[PDB]
Amino acid sequence: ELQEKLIAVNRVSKTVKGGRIFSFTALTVVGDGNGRVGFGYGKAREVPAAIQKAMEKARRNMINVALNNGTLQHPVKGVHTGSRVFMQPASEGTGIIAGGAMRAVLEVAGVHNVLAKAYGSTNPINVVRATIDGLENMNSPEMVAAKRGKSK
Amino acid sequence: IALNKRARHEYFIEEEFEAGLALQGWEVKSLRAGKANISDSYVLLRDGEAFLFGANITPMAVASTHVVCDPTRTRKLLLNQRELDSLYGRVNREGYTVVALSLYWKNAWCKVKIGVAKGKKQHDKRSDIKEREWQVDKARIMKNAH
Amino acid sequence: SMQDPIADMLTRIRNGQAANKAAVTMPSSKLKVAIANVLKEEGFIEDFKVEGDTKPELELTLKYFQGKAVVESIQRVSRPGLRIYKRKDELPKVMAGLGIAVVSTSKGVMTDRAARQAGLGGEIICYVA
Amino acid sequence: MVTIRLARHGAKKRPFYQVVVADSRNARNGRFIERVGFFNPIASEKEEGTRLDLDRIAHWVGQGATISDRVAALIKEVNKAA
Amino acid sequence: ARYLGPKLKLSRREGTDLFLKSGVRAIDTKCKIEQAPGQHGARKPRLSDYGVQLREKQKVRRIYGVLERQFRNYYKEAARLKGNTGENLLALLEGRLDNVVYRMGFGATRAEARQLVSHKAIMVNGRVVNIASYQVSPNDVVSIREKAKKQSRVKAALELAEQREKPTWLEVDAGKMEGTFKRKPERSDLSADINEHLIVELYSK
Amino acid sequence: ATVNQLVRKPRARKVAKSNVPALEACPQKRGVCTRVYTTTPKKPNSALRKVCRVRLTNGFEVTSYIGGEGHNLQEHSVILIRGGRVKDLPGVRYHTVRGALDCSGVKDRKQARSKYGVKRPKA
RNA sequence: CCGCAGAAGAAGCACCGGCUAACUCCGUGCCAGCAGCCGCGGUAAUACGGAGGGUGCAAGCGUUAAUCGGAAUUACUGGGCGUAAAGCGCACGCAGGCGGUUUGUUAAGUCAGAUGUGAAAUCCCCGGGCUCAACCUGGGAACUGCAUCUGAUACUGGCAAG
RNA sequence: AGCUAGUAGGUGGGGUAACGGCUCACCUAGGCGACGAUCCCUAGCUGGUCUGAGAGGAUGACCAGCCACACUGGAACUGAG
Ligand SMILES: [Mg+2]
Ligand SMILES: [Mg+2]
Ligand SMILES: [Mg+2]
Ligand SMILES: [Mg+2]
Ligand SMILES: [Mg+2]
Ligand SMILES: [Mg+2]
Ligand SMILES: [Mg+2]
Ligand SMILES: [Mg+2]
Repeated sequence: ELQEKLIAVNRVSKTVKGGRIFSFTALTVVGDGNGRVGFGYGKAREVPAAIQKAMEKARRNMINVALNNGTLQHPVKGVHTGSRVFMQPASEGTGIIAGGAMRAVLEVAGVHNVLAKAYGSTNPINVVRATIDGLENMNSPEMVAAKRGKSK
Repeated sequence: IALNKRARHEYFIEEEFEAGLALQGWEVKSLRAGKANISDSYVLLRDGEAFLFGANITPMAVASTHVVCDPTRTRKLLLNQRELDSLYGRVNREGYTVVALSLYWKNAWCKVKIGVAKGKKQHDKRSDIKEREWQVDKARIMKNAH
Repeated sequence: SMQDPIADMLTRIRNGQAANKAAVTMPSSKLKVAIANVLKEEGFIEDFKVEGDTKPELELTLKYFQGKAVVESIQRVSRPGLRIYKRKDELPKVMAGLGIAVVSTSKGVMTDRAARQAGLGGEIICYVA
Repeated sequence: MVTIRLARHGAKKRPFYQVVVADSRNARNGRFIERVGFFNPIASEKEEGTRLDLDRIAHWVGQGATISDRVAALIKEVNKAA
Repeated sequence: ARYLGPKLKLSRREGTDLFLKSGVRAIDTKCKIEQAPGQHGARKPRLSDYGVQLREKQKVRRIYGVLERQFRNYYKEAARLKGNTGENLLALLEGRLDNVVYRMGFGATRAEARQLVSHKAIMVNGRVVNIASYQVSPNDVVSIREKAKKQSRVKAALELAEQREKPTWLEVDAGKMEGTFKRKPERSDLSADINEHLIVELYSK
Repeated sequence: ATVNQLVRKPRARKVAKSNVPALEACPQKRGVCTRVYTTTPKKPNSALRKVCRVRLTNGFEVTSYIGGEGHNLQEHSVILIRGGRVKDLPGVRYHTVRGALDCSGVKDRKQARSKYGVKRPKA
């Protein structure tokens, strides 16, 4: 029900005096399908501990979205460290087209139809953060109406 | 001089002598000129006084356009009785492995300048083995994806 | 130097929004007051007032529904270096109808929906959303 | 000379004829001026397959379009004016 | 080129209720069927992505008897048409004449229905056809010619037909070997044992 | 980046050389090997490699690697080159189609018969 | 199309360490050898050769040849110039590009309406016939273009005033 | 980075089925060119085709329209063409 899924796991090194301390880092996302998307990175000495810590971190700091019935109400562009993401409402289209490290996060967010493309360095963590920031910056028509004096 | 640059850069030669070898007319008449491929000849124990192994025959155009002359043909080293059992014992419990080094000529015989080289240890693969283990772990840990 | 008054006005508006300024003042002109009117029709700002006769000064007051600025994005389109003109029905709709692509048409200044309803076109001054 | 004739465009063993106004200096598959319609040889004689424009044919004949044997035969097959 | 060869191994490669052989000879989990227990039995490597989609495409293709190129042509036609690509694809797959015969019961298995269609044991609207790829339109009638009446082939198929449930769009009488196909199915009536949007994602890739 | 600069000099695309210039947009080329020999490889793959220098019909001499274990190739041989480069051999960017008028398949090879010329045996 | 004996007369290719769908054994032992990359192979190779077994397409499978895409890697939509490639050593200035505020007038750029035209063929949509298809064909739209006649004067611009 | 003087134009004749330096005699010394003149290399063009969501990139396989050619080159006649 919590719609949890990780994206990639990578191992790191410390290069200590006695050799190398091989640790592990994770990347997980959590959601339900009506917003409430969270992410977690997670570090540990072992892969299972790292992914558990990533899931626990994703459990908190969960930010909601103002999604339409199955997509966004407007195209959006998200920018981050070295990754740029473009989202288009893409009505019907019997599904998404997004690629790695991005299709996972929206299938977690629950939006079935969306045109998602990534320009720039394809760092999973950076593209996920860019997508989260773009979703946060996205605004709903009801919100903009109440802000601006709808009169529509 | 056919110095065998591999055996020169690794495990310097220590002992050698002079002797010919037996061969047929197909794989001959080009060693008189000098062309050959004797880089790191893998000479191992053979009942016939450690028959020459490893080194192939020169790729000179003496081919009958089917094969060069002999993709794999018997090559015999020459020793009356001095190094069969001793060579077996040295390979077993010393670390010295006899390999062919050069091809000197008495102007008639293509001499097998076999050299008894020391078995040198491999490079520390203790980083790439762990890299491969991490790669297979990454390939296996992709289970929780739907 | 001063190659575009509209771009300067947009930049001053954006800087005031960034700095949380209540009112921004500038020299005034007919095009500037027309853009101010077309923005106030959709209520992107509080109000614009032009004072003075020898040196006409226009001052615009920024709306604030909350801590976040009411206007988030504003971009000049028809810059002096490249003019933009679209057909009757080919005008752009920013954010699928959320925001206004200000357009000066044959009748005058109006928004994208007004231009589509009037069935004409012109130059796209700036996107605001 | 300007004349109305038939051009073949169908696939092998299944021909298809189009009736059209074309100058005789061109070829059968060559250029033309104005299309008049089609006459299917097999004709799939449950549905249509014979559609000519007698008004255009008459207009071009008035200007000097020489009627061809096949065009006259098709006209006699369908009707003089029906 | 209809697929031919082993079927139990083919089914156990995936592990599903795809369908079985018409005859039954101890069809159960005796010792090793699809999830073989005892000293071995690794069934699922659990591939990350696109693997389940490939498996779904393969199981769909082997159930319906269609080849990859024709299946992709059907997918392209479905995407070109309106509605949902998956349901349009399923509609074309069911409109394939062999599946119509199988679901009407004259085909004991889908392979047997294809064999009958090829051997001209089937006719549509009073006309023979020997193409298992023919698409049937709604409000039509498909009959069996008098030659196929005397087939223990067909007798066993019609006997086995009435052990299953019956569809929303087929009404068949065995007193004349004739079936009326009225409407086209939908995802609701179709078995919910596969996902269509994953297949859509795969060939849209 | 300025529009006036673009108008005064349009932004042009960078030419890209083909990895097999000696083919000149042709699937294969025919020549006879001027020499067939063996060449010492690079650092990690010290395994000996077999090459031949062959002068094609276009007047260019190129070096082509020989695949398989055991080669049915020599000098004065009418060969066929298909293209393809090996990163392990320096300055080698061609491959020989074994089984084209002067070459047989790999001896005692029962796999990749299509790729190595041998026909499928009866038994 | 109707009859005739019998399944009787008709399956191969590539791959199986990650990219990508597929695992075990035998032998060689940086040798022989595979490969697009990562990269393998120094006694235990799911990677080499063979064998067994699995996977992907199938009367077609793989290699190679050329274009685009992914390459936002010539980027106008849609890049950057302090340290990764990138601000001329500095200044003047012509052609050139752009241009402060207000009024009137021109209809040039721009916008609207209408006409002719954009050959046919081909893409597409609605249908039809070849056992459905491939293929052919009817109608329609489109071919965003071009020129002409009349209006719009907000903006850029020609002219006259500040 | 300059080219061209039958080359830019005019005055009259001839010539062309018709306009015109197409040509002749004279006069005027201009004409083209930084929006690329002149010169070098390459190239049949278009409807279209492929690849692309798009703008774009490649190309002119089949078919259709047009152009040019018929061993290389030059010239004319017949014929309405
Ligand atoms: Mg692209
Ligand atoms: Mg590009
Ligand atoms: Mg850059
Ligand atoms: Mg620098
Ligand atoms: Mg400086
Ligand atoms: Mg300098
Ligand atoms: Mg004259
Ligand atoms: Mg040419």
